[PDB]
Amino acid sequence: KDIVKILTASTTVTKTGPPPISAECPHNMVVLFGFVVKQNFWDHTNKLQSYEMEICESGASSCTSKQTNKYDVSYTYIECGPQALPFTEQVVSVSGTTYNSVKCPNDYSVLFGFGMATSSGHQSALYSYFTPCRPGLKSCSLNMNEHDDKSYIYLVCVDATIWTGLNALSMIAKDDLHSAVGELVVTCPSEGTILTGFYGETHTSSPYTVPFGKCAKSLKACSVHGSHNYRTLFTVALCKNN
Repeated sequence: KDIVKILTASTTVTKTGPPPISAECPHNMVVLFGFVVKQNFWDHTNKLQSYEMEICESGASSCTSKQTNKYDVSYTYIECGPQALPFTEQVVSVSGTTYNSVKCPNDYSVLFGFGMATSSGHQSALYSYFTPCRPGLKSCSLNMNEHDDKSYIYLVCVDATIWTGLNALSMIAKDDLHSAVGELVVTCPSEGTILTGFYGETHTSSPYTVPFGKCAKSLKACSVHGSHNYRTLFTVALCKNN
């Protein structure tokens, strides 16, 4: 079964906002995969206090977010297609030391995958950057710089003996740190076109005014648009090599 074929007729869905955010899915469509990112801001300095990251369950008409923990905004992304996928499992590993690395369960292979890094506390709150994981490999390494807090590697693992040609895919992730005082574009290698991805902005002070979205499919780049404690623009996507 060609995962390209079904990732083009799948339907990305993104949602940003404070509590409550559960991004939902179209008629009889189901969450193949996805993830949720929560930001938590001190009740006084209003600076950042922490990141959190969770998985959307397989076969659900909603990203069930799953809180009694305060959290002040959540960026949510789900790929939502017709059916749940067989032999496919999602993963988050988090770390604090230099390395952060993840193996795939039942010896699977990365289909989708990326690391985010942060540095919520020194005093440079959004050190938050982004890295790609390679389709095909069983791992995903990611060394973090120092005075980083935590690294969040999230990957969708497929059983590489039924999902074919993962070696034909590639993950792109560009980011750029905008100041606190003008655009961001990233394009596929090997003249590739997008399968699925997301584009957004994050802050270390957030007033609640919204900014987040999804990449367009069978196209060749992904684009954002800028809307101390400064804030970052990012783009993650996955490409097939044509």
